[PDB]
Amino acid sequence: GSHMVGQLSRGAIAAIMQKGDTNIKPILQVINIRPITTGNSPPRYRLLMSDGLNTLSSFMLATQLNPLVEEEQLSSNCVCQIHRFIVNTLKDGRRVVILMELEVLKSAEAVGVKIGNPVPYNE
Ligand SMILES: Cc1cccc(NC(=O)c2sc(=S)n3c2[nH]c(=O)c2sccc23)c1C
Ligand SMILES: Cc1cccc(NC(=O)c2sc(=S)n3c2[nH]c(=O)c2sccc23)c1C
Repeated sequence: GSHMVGQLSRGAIAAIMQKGDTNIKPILQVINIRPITTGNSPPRYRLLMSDGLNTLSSFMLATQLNPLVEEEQLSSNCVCQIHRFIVNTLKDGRRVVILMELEVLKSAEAVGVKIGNPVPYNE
């Protein structure tokens, strides 16, 4: 209940990005989900996620998790626990976090709002 930001793994985004910590199972909130253009391939979803302290816009859902989005279990405001993820670095140096396994801990309807006031993580 109270102190809502205590529901989220504050500091997890920086740990994933600064340290590359991959054994953690962080609890994050979905801020927004959007499709990205893929031409002739199954849809891909990019997620803006929050750990309570920071937001990060470069999470990518593994396509095997697409049905969570299409059947609306995974939507803006929901709180989820990431169980398996990998970090990948692009040619230009940017990094993306691919979500492989996750569990929705609380529905968008049960949470209802963006938790706290996280700020964009830079790099
Ligand atoms: C839309 C879009 C736009 C630009 C690039 C890419 N793709 C990737 O950067 C890479 S690199 C790499 S190893 N994989 C992917 N993508 C994959 O899906 C799978 S599955 C098993 C491996 C990989 C995409 C998907
Ligand atoms: C849009 C977009 C843009 C840029 C990059 C990428 N993809 C990746 O960097 C990588 S690297 C890697 S190992 N995988 C992915 N993506 C995957 O989906 C899956 S599933 C099993 C492995 C992987 C994408 C998807």
